[PDB]
Amino acid sequence: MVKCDPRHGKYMACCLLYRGDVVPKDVNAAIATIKTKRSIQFVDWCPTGFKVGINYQPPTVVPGGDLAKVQRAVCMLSNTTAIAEAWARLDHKFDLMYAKRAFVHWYVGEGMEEGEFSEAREDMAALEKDYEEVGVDSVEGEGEEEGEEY
Amino acid sequence: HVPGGGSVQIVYKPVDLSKVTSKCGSLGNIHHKPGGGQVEVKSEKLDFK
Repeated sequence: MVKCDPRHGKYMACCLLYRGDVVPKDVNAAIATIKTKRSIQFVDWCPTGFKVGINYQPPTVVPGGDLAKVQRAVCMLSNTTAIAEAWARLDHKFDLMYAKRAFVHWYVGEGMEEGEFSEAREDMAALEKDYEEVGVDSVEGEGEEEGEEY
Repeated sequence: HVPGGGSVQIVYKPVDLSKVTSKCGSLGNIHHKPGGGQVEVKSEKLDFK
C-alpha cells in the first residue's frame, strides 16, 4: 500500500497483525517458508526480523461497504530501505522547483524563514544517507579478500 | 527614444547537499570480540600423597 517496489530494499523489520480464525502452527510454517523464500530479503543485522499478533476477532461487515466477509485477515506493517525511493523523489522534486524558487513567496508571507526550508532539505539529505547507512550488509573481508569488480 | 524594454533577470540558483552530518553507531566498528574461557580449572588428579 505504498507504491515503491519492496524488492529494491531489504527488510529491517516486519510486523504482522493476524485476525480471526488463525491456528498458530499455520503462522509458524508460513513464516518459516517466508524466512527462507528468496524474494523476501532481510538486512544482515536482523536475523529475527518479525513481530506477530494474533487476534480472535475478524473484521466486520459494512452497509453499502466495499470490502467483503473473510474468516481471517492480516495487516502487515514493514520497514525497509525501499522507502528511500521517496527521499530520492523529494530530492528530485525540490532540485527541480526550489532551485528556481517558485512558490517560495507564499511561505515567506506566512511565517516561515527561507532558512528553515534550507535546513529541512539538509535534514532530508542526511536522512536518505541515514537510510543508505542502515540497509547495507556488514563490513566483511575489508583488507583481506581479493577484488570482485574489474 | 528606444522602446522594447530594458532588461529583467531570471530567478535561478545552483544546488548542493551541503556535506551534511548525522550520527552512526554502526560506522564505529569493524571487528568482533574474542570468545569466553572454554577451559576447566576445578579438575584434580586424586593422588594419594
